[PDB]
Amino acid sequence: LLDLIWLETILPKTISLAQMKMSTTITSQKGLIKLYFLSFLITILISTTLLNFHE
Amino acid sequence: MMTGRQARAPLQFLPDEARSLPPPKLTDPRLAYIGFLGYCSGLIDNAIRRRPVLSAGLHRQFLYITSFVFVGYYLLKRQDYMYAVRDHDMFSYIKSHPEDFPEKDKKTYREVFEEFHPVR
Amino acid sequence: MSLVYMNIMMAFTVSLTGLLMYRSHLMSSLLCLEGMMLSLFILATLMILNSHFTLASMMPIILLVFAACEAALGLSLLVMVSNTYGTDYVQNLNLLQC
Amino acid sequence: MNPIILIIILMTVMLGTIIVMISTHWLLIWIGFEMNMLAIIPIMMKKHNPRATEASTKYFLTQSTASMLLMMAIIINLMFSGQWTVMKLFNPMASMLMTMALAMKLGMAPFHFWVPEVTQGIPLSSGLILLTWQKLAPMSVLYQILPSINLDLILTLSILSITIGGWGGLNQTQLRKIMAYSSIAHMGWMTAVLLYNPTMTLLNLIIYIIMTSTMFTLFMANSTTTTLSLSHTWNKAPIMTILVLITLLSMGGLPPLSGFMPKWMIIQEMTKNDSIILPTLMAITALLNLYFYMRLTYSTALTMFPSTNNMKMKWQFPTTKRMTLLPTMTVLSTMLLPLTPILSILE
Amino acid sequence: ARQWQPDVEWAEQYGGAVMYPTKETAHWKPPPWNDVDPPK
Amino acid sequence: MMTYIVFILSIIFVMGFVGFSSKPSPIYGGLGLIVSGGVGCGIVLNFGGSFLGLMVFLIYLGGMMVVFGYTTAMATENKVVLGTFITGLLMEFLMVYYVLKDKEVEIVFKFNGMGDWVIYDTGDSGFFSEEAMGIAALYSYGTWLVIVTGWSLLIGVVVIMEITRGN
Amino acid sequence: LQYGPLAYILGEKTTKKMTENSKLITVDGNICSGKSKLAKEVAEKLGLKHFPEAGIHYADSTTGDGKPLPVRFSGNCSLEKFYDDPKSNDGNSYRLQAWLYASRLLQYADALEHLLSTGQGVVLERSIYSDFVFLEAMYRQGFIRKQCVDHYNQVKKVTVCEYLPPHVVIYVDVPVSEVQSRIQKKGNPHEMKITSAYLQDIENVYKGTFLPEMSEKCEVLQYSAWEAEDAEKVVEDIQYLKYDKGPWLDQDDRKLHNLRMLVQDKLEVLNYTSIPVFLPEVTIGAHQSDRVFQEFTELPGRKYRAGYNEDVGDKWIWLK
Amino acid sequence: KFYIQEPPHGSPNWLKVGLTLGTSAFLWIYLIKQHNEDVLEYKRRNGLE
Amino acid sequence: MNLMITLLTNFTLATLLVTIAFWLPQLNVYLPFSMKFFLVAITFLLFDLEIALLLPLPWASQTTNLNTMLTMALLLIFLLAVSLAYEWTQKGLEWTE
Ligand SMILES: CCCCCCCCCCCCCCCCCC(=O)OC[C@H](COP(=O)(O)OCCN)OC(=O)CCCCCCCCCCCCCCCCC
Ligand SMILES: Nc1ncnc2c1ncn2[C@@H]1O[C@H](COP(=O)(O)O)[C@@H](O)[C@H]1O
Repeated sequence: LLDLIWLETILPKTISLAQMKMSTTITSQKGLIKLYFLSFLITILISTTLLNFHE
Repeated sequence: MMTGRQARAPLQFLPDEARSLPPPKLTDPRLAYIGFLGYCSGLIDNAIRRRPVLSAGLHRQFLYITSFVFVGYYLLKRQDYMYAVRDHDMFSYIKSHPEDFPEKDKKTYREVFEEFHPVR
Repeated sequence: MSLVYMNIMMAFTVSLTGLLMYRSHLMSSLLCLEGMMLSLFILATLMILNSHFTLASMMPIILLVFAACEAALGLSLLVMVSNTYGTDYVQNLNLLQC
Repeated sequence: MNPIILIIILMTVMLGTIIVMISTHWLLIWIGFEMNMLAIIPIMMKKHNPRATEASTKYFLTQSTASMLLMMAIIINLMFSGQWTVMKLFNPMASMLMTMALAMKLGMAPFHFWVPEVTQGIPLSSGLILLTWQKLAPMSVLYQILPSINLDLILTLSILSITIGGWGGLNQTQLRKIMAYSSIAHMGWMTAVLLYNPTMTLLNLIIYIIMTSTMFTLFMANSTTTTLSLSHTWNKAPIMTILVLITLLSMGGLPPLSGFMPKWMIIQEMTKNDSIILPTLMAITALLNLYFYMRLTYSTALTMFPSTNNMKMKWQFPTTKRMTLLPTMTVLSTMLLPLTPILSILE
Repeated sequence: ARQWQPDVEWAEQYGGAVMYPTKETAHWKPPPWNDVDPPK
Repeated sequence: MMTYIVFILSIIFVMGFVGFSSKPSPIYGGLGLIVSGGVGCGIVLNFGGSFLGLMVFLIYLGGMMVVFGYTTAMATENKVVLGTFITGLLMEFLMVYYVLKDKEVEIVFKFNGMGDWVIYDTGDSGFFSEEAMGIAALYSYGTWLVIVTGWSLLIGVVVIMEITRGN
Repeated sequence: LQYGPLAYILGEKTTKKMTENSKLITVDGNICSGKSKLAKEVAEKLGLKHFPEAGIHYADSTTGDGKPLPVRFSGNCSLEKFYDDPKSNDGNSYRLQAWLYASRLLQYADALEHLLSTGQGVVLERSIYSDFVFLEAMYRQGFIRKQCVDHYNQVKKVTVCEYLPPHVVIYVDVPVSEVQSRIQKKGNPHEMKITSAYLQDIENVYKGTFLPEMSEKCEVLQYSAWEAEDAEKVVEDIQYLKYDKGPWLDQDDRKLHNLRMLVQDKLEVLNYTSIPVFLPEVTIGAHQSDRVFQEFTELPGRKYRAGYNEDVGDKWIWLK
Repeated sequence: KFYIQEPPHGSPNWLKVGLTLGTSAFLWIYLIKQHNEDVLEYKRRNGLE
Repeated sequence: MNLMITLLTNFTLATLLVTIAFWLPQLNVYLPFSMKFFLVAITFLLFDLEIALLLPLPWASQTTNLNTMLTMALLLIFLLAVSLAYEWTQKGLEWTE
């Protein structure tokens, strides 16, 4: 229960599953130039209006 | 940081004031380590081309050692120059700003009260 | 600042959002890119003529020439893309997702 | 390609970057970037297949967009300063636009989306040029404009590049995308130390260029673009597996290797400025990079994958490829940490 | 009793288009070996 | 109204950019960028840039947009476009209405709402156009600029012949 | 190396040496077509270099001392065991076919290297363009699997695309009955186990797939068994060909420079023969791979690069 | 002989061996000359003779 | 101002004549892509940029730096000629020579 399951579950397994899930979200891009430049526009709008990196 | 220091005379690898400094000895252990890195490069060059590693191309191994020692001697000269410039600027700035660097009154431990924490 | 600079900057941002929001054609993206260049030309020119900054009068020409050379390169890329798929649609350029 | 034309085009790539590095006028900076992009487009279309044309088109669009944003930043600087000196910018809007433009040219996140695609689409030698030589000109411009760089912007770009480049390489089996996400994470490390000490920026740039050139030279020497073709290297050239092992352990920043040298010095410069959370989380995020480096070392050097029968023919032929500076680069990418105080030559 | 070395089953996990195939990235095939696509 | 002529031409300039940037078709986009290039030339001519405006006509419109329309005619032969066009038009005329009713606006920078005749110089240049003399100084003072531009154009010829060959 | 970009810049163009007789000629036919002398006869009338047909030990003939290596180091496959047990469990059939395709790829690289460096034409016997007609003839006989054909087509798809086809393809019409008569007169006890359906499949993929697709990219000459006996008629037909097909016409110094740079780098030639497709007929596991590699290194002249072996009498190694 | 084809590195490239040894000897004599000139300049500038 | 009136008059006359020609007879009841054309258009564009560099020469001859001016003018026309010579010898000017 402890040293094959729960002490295995809370530190290494959940960290590994989290990094796997973040890896699959980052690398699930459809290769479309349109969507990447639309993300760049959203980046510039968040930087100007929402983060005030131009002031 | 020190980029305005070497901007009145740009692109000098070793300026003329660097000649006031003692050069690294040829038995500098850093320079011996760089020569060792040249020898390791010569061994890897024999290994990746499937030559006998210690024996083949002793002229090439010696040019590896020689070229690394040659470049590394001047790199160590510039290194020692830049740390000497760092300390020269530090000491001249402390000497020119005494209000920022006062002499702190050193107290002996008969006056210094430290809190005791028992380990029990 | 002066009132025309607002519109030339707004023209740059309009052509910027046109170039950052593709519809289908690569040619429309290249047209928005050269609209960005045109607005940069006009804005540079109005500054340099207003300031009477004489030597920078040759600057927008250089800005024109390089960028039109850039445009030429873009057209050539488009043509090679159009020599692969029959169209210049940006959705055909998705082989590099994997 | 004609070899003379190749030499003239590579000298023009070098000339564009050198013009960026030596010029005092903003128009000549912009001209150096235009010259560099124009000359590097044929290097990407060297082999004439649709993946190279797609990579060159994506590269053209991102670098042209960055070039227009750069020229708008230059023009706003001319409004608010009446001059063209490559120094600090005299408007925060021009500073933001130039930092965005240089981040797009570097492929720093969230403008990172072209770097794995364009790196995958092109040959290994041209991706070597893209990941090493093409960083040099925008980093030099970032070097000179750092009195006007907004701190929150450059640190947001830095941590976003380190996290996204860490998670991006975990999912990859293609070697060029692994090197591209590794590039994104290392550029995040370079920009994070930039406003604190740009000498450590130059140190991280140089050590990154050495290690990345080593890994691309090993990949070219073994003709490997995938993990699974790199796993055949032990049955063909067992020294190359040792070299990719030590170089990948160095790129993970494991001491006593040379790639431990930048990040340590970067932490050494970020804690002097009382930033403790940020280099901590940066170093913990770099364990993602080390994880997929370790994946490649397991598949290549630390285990023996199954080979094919036709490999026995390749045992009869030696590597005639010019593995230019590969032993020197392998030694410098691994054994340089005892010479860590040499970094002062970059001051 | 000799040392375990990776089998075909171990090695096939490193030959996919991605490392962790999800529902979205399941139609992805690996790229060609010489990186040349047919001209269609 | 005539004291605002550079402003009116700049309004027509932004309207043309909203025209082609909404991207109806690359041929109508080419037409919108042509009309925009003409009115931007008119702006440049009204700040006294005769040679630079004629470079917009000769080189941008007569040289480059000709090649754009040519390549478009060789390659080619909505609701999003119309909504995007009316969106950009309403944003631009709200800018006009604000900066005319207030004589000041601040989108990102502060902008005066007076006629842009006010900023001009009140003297003369004698027997030369200053803009013509600064462009003429490309051969006397702009030696390095001539070198890097001509080398980039020669490399541009070589690069186009490399990538369009397919071999 | 000897040839590179520098030698191309310093004047060495291959169209200076590309004369009218610089022709790559491939002679084709069934298993006992008797083409093997015909090829040699053509190579002694047109003055061309004859390459014999690449077997299992062609790479052995080009490397080392030129002598054939033991079969565990080259091939790991047997033609005679293919003739004995074609449907065998160990996968000898496709392993033999894949090794022979790699051998013919190496031979075609050698032939193009000789042609592009010397300007002398080469007569080959069953190049890489005709290797597949055995593959399908095995697959139609149930000798190999569909997965083996898929592996072969992947390797061929990424290797044969890099080369130019031959100028002349000579084919020898010999029927299956005459093939079997010459097999029974040959006396090889393994080769007399070839079925009729396998020879008929070889002839069918010759006449229905190979010769139609080579009729567009080059010039196919096709002779029967008796009119191929006169070499003078064949050489007369070759010397009066009007070469107007195939990609040899649009070969300048740059394309042929790139081709010569390819065909002199033999690991780059043989790169995609070992693609990581884990097919059970060609996959060697790590213990056998390690053991056979370390036994290969202990062969004489094989431990180091060729000029660096003291055991075969290489001198001045400390200055090399 | 042993080999069926003459290897590229069967005989030593005597031009390249000569250039190698000459360049290495030149770098050593230039390094020792530089070091002696540097210690002499150090002793002259700091007055230790 | 007179120029704007003249342009408006020419445009008005042209639009009036086109409107007549499209609506006076209304009273009665009654390609594969060619790489060669793209290459000649791009060669036009590149040489047109080189011409744009050459256009301030009648003003540039008025300088007091005439050795430098003459050197750079001859160098620009020479680089236009080298562009033409490279276009010639690499078969770029072929089948529309
Ligand atoms: C303050 C800093 C200022 C700047 C300092 C200096 C920065 C240096 C940046 C290095 C970037 C090097 C990029 C590579 C060289 C450029 C041209 C090129 O790619 O040549 C490689 C060439 C191409 O071969 P190719 O025929 O195209 O291959 C296809 C298959 N036949 O041939 C090959 O592919 C042969 C294979 C080996 C090639 C290895 C090349 C290594 C070069 C980098 C050395 C390490 C970096 C320099 C030292 C540190 C400097 C920071
Ligand atoms: N799949 C195959 N089956 C039989 N023979 C083959 C095969 N592939 C190549 N060959 C060769 O073709 C030869 C028959 O032609 P020949 O050289 O005229 O006897 C055999 O001796 C083999 O060397």
